[PDB]
Parts: sequence; C-alpha cells; structure tokens
Amino acid sequence: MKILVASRNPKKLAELSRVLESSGVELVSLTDVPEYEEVPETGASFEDNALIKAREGVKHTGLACVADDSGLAVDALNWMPGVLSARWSGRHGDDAANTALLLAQLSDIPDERRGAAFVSACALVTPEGEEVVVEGRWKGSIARIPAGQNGFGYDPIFVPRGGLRTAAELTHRGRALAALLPMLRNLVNLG
Amino acid sequence: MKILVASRNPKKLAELSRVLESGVELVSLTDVPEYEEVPETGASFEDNALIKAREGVKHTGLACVADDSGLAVDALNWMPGVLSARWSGRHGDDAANTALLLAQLSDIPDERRGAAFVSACALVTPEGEEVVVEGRWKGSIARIPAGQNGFGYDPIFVPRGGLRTAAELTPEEKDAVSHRGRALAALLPM
Amino acid sequence: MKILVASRNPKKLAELSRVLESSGVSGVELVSLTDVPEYEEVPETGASFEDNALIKAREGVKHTGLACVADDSGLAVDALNWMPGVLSARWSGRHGDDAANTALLLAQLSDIPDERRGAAFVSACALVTPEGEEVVVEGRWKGSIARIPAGQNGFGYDPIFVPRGGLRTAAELTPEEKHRGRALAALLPMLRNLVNLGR
Amino acid sequence: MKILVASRNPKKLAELSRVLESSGVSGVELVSLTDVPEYEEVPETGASFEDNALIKAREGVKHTGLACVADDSGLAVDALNWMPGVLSARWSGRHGDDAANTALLLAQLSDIPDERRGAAFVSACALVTPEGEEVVVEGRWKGSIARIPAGQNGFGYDPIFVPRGGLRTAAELTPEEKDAVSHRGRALAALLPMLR
Repeated sequence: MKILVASRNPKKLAELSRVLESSGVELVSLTDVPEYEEVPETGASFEDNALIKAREGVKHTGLACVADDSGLAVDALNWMPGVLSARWSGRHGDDAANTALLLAQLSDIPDERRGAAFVSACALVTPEGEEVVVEGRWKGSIARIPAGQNGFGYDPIFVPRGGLRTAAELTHRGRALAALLPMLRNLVNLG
Repeated sequence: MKILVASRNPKKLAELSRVLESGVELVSLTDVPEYEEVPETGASFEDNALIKAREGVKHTGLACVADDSGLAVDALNWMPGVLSARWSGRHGDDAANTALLLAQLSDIPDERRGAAFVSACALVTPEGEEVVVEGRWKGSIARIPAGQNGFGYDPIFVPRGGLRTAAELTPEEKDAVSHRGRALAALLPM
Repeated sequence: MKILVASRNPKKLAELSRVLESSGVSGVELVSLTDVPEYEEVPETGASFEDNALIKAREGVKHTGLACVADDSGLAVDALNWMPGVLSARWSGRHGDDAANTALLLAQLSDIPDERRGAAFVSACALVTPEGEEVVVEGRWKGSIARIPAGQNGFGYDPIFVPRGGLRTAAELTPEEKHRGRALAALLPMLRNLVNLGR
Repeated sequence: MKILVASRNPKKLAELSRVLESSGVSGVELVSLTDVPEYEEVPETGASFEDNALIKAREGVKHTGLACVADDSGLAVDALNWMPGVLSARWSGRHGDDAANTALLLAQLSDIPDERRGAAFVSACALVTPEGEEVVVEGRWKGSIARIPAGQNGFGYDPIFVPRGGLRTAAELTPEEKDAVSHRGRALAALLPMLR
C-alpha cells in the first residue's frame, strides 16, 4: 500500500521505512506528488496541526497520510513556542535567534517555574476518514544560559528532567530507554 | 532489569510481557509494598500517567511505566477525562456513565459532538527522566447506544471515518485500529 | 435608544435599568426576547461563559439590529476542567432538577481531597453593538466544593459551594452577611472601574 | 476602613477614589504601595490576567492585613495560545520597548490569514479581603491583529490592535471613541449577576 508522508525531508521517510519493519508499504513524499499550498500553523497543539497536515495530504492524493509536528512547549509561555517553535523569533529557521528570544522572555523567571517539554506529534488519516494522532513529550526545563554543542534548535537551552545537563551537552541509560520505550507504545491501545 | 508496571491488574502485566517478545523482568504494584494511590482529576491523561509513574519510582527505585485512558468530549471541555470510569458518580457503572453523557449532550448537533478515545502512557526512570506519550482516536458521540462488542463508552463512540460505533466493530476491525496506533507511536521522532 | 437584553426574565431587565439610572444614562429602553420575534437559540457547550455570552449577544444583534446584552452564569470546578461550565443548570442531564445536579457533582468528586476541590461561581456579560463591537466581562467568586450540603438560604449549587475565606457554604450565609457588606460595597465598584478596556 | 491598592501609580488610587464617591461609600481610606513597606513583587508568567491579579491582591493582604485590589492587563492573541498574556509589556524580552514588542508580534504572525488573527485587549482586577474572600473580574475587548501599524493616538499594542466592528486600529480611534469603550466595559462589569 502507498502511504503519503507529508514531508519533503527524506530523513523522515528513511526513519519511517526502517521503523515500519518493526511489511509491504510503499512510502511517497510530497516531492513525489504535485505541490500544493501549505496552510500556516498557529497555536500550541502539535496534535491538531499534525492532523491538519495529514488531512491535506489525503485530500490532494487519496492516499493514507502520515504527518508530523514537533517543537517546544514552555509552561510560562502557556505552552508556546508551540507550533511556532521554528519561527519563534519571527525569523524562520534561525535557531540562535529563536533561543535568544526565549531566554530574554524568561530572563526573570526562577528555575522552579521554567518547566518545559520537547514535543513530537504524529497523525495518520486514512482515505476512509479514520483519524489517529499520537504525541510524545520529553519533560524538562529551560536553562538560563546555553550550553553544549551537540545539538540543534533549542537543545542548548533544554534541560531534560533527571539531570542538570542540557540536551546539547548529551553524547547504561541507553539500555534502560531502549527496553522501556516499546512498553510505552504497547500500553497505548486505542481499540 | 526490573521495570515496575504501575498497575494491580494482572491481565495488564501479562499482556505487557507478551509485547516484550530482553532480560527484563516486569514487576507489578502487588509485588512491591502497597502504597496509597492518589485520586485522579481533570482532563489530562498525560499528567495523570506521569503522576502514577513518578509514584512508582518514588516507592521502588525502579523505572516505572504507568497508563491512563478514557474519553475526551469537546462539548465537556475534554471531560469525562480521567473521571471517565466514574462519570455518573459511581465507579464501574458503564451503562450509567454512558446514559449521563447522552443526557448531558441531548440537544447538541452532530457538528459539535466531537470526541476522542485517549490512552496515555508514561515512563519515569530511577534518575528522574520523564517521557509521556498519548494516542487519540478521533470520533464523535452517538445519540443512541448501538452494538454489544465493547466496554465503557464503546456503544456511543463513533470513530471518524464511519457511522458505526466502536461497540459495533468486529475484533478484526478493532485490531487494525490498535496496530496503526502503535505504528504511529514508534514513528515519533522524539 | 433601544437595547435588546437576551433574556426572558423581566427581573434581569429591571436590574440593568437600575444600573443605567445609577450610571447616569438616559433615554434607553430595554426590550426582551419576548419583544422581538422568536429566533432559534443555539444550545450551549463547554466551559467558557464569556464565549457563550458573546454568541448569544451576536445572535441578538443579528435578528434585531439593536445593541444586545447577554449573560451566562454557572459553576466552574477545577477537578472537572472547569465544567459544569455552561451545562451547570443541566449538569445531571435535565434542566431544572437542582438537587440532582448537586448530588451528581458531589458524587463525581466524592474522593477528591479538600486541596483539589477548588471551584468558582462565574457570571459573564457580553455586549455586541450594531456596528459589530464586542466586549465581554466576567466575574469569578472563588471557593471550593463542600463534601456535604449545608444551609437553607440558597438555590442551585449554593448548599455545596464554600466561598474562599470561610468553611460555610453559600447557602449557610445569613441575609445580614449580604461588616462583610460594607467591605464588599466599597470594593465591588473598584473592580468595576479598574476594568479599563479602551485604555 | 483602609483598602490597599496594589499599585505605585498614584493615578490608580485617584480613579478608584472617584468611584467610591460615585458609589457613595463613606469612611473608606485608600492606601497605595508607597504608603506600606516595600515587599518583593514576584514576576508574572502565563496567559491568565485573572490569576496574576489574584496573586498580587493576595500578597497585599498578606503584608498589610488590609483588603487589597490589584489589576493586570495586556494582549491575548488566539494564534499564540492567548499570549503575549502577562508578558505583554516585555514580549520582545525588553520591558517597555513597544516598537520591539509590536514588530516581533507582527513578525511572528506574518502570513497568518485574517480569519485566524483574532485577539483581545484584556483588563483584569482582583479583590482579596482580610478574611480571605476572593473575587476577580476581567473585561475583554475583542478584535484582531493588524498586518501593519497605523495611528498615533495610543501606546503599546494600540497601533496593531483592530477592534471588532471596524477596520481602524485602536490608535486610530478618537478620544471620544476610546471613552465609550471603557464606559460600556464598566457598565457590563456593574451588570454581572454574581456581583449580587
């Protein structure tokens, strides 16, 4: 079966192809079908926005469509930057400017109120109109100064819960996560 | 390695073991000293799964998975939420919970009857790392119950993409919905 | 000038008249929903008294061309994600059985510890002008839900609503309460003036 | 009886004092923060002007034992999940830089179609009594965010706030017009049935 991946980034398809083995699915990207207008995204709901993108994919191709939506949710900003994460400073794709704005907005906020999460949502919409959306949230808080060089986006200022290091400072924990992650997808049982 | 499943339901632990088919021993709450389970409020299945998983770690030092599931109805500001099982005031009275929901929505037109079945799962590590995932099956609330192959709100939940209720779906129809839900859960870039 | 009040209760229009006389406004006759042709009233859902008051006022303007004031009141309970909300009066599923609404709420919350029993009585008022201006105001009286009803001088959820600042329910307050009056009588107008939208 | 106005702005007491004369409330003395010992003001987060006004009023009572009125106002934009919220005056990271706050908002909202640019000016006010009774009110003036600034008869976000019912921004409104919007807001606040 052909499934439309509502992305032009082959990195999404490559990971999705290898993850679908864990059975006859052929994945196609937006670069394989005629271009269509992409509705701009607003608000804090990664889930709603992943569903909107996935609905549009089905609408234009008649194929089942998976779409994703990811970003940063900050309690003190009412869970924004939200789906404006990549353009929070007003400038799309400028990671340093997005981070600089966030730090300045939060510059007086004590650590106890700097809670935040990295969020990633994935939606599936079928030709028959079934809708399912999933999301994952990695809990943490916003640092006061950026640290670390092994990360993109907000990694230099996102401190995962459970430590003091930022995500960009990250290189026993692997074996614990690698075995625990499957159970998180298993206890999900919508039917 | 021991992983605590924050549940006293032995069928849940057995099913979770069947998904592990790696040197991992799953332990339940009944295998560890009893502790008081704080009652749940609000609409956030994610927050409540995390609370239960944190509590498991706090009492055992083990990594802990917890789940939290129910029905979220747009017209009730995403309640019944974590009160889904006791919405009528009486825990486990599925028929009364359903009858209450219908009565609360009795004059609401189809366009505003949107709802979702939600299932959230949380992981907390001994070191305090926290991850929560949730799945949402989008649909709407029927006006009358239909079907006999379901529990809870299944007789009045109409999945988007059809007119039949969840309780009217065959077992084959129900597995195809849970296979795609778990397939999305594995795709999450995070 | 005529203003539509989106109500069938003459007492509501009487109070608005008394506020326009104590506000120093003249030449304003209020008309009710029985003074204009009947129109379909869309049922209310959700937790937002403000949004729902605005929906009702827009509809009033739509059918009459008059400025329209509408109101929307009820109970917001933290543990119910701020429901009963605009379903407060029919929380048990049937409008007008206050006793059943109150019993359902208590039963729904029966295991919730005091610290998480927070709630508020909310009252929202919206104005939409013929030109399409929209203003909405709300007031919230903070409190919590009792575990058992008490008091006999109240309707609706009053026997199970505990105002913050005491242990008594709204139904337990004496008419002389409504020393506390003089503090409220001076403070209430100050909340009204400081709502300064036009800046 | 003394009532604390949780403000250091003398204009706030005068406006409230004039309202105690129009009510006819006797024997009430208004006090400002400049008349009581200084205490730490906790920074504000989120979108709830109501919650933040209550936090400020509670703090006043805690430090003085007086009934306390406090206010909190700003801009709520649908597309930013009702932010800038209580960060309205420092939305760009710099308090009081209206040009920077407004330009950032415009930049954040570029390419957002008119139907989704909804917004509101919000003004909330809280009362907390010595006994711990809590009442909070808010008013919302509905509108949307312009694409380019216009008008000079306003500060802050006035040049890019388009009130519902017209195409002009708040900064393009005359003083006669801006007077009538606070009059209707305060008249609605007095009409609120629960205020009974």
